[PDB]
Amino acid sequence: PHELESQFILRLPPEYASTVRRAVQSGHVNLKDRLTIELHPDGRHGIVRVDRVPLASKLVDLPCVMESLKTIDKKTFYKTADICQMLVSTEKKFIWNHGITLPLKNVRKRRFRKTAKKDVEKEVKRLLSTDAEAVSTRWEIIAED
Amino acid sequence: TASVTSLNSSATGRCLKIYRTFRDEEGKEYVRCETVRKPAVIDAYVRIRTTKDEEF
Repeated sequence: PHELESQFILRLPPEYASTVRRAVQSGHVNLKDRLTIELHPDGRHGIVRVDRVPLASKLVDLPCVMESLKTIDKKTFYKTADICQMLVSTEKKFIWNHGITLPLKNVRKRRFRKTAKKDVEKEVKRLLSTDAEAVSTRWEIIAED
Repeated sequence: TASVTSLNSSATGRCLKIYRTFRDEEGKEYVRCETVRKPAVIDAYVRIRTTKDEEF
């Protein structure tokens, strides 16, 4: 079978980004030994090791949706993957408010319509489970107390 | 955060409190009163009951 490739964006500190960029544009397999990216079983934490120097990483959710588009003639572009995550290196904390481009900054706060979001259904399912495992349930919409 | 209108705990300004009766190991009958102050949680559970009340 075929499994859709999973592309994400890696953000590095600027000096380490310059060393990684120089090693990528060089093209040797020396870069393969130098740059590493550990992923922890939290799923939202990691180490990226540049030249064997550990950096602390967080995998965050991006507010917009990006799409990688490949081309052979620079006139027709074929969509290859959807990017929604970034492993910035240096829950609410794992959500990034800004977008990658310069015009998109504070997009989630300002350029996004506040569609109501409810996560919340899981808590309701847990409440239903505590209900079904009980015997007698008493409920009242309340006031200030 | 960008200034936005802050909604009250629902139109009624009413929280939801649930009393649960359960039996502990050996012999016991403890009762647990749990209060939900979040409308997001309130709205879903009440809709589920009102629906299950029509199924009954």
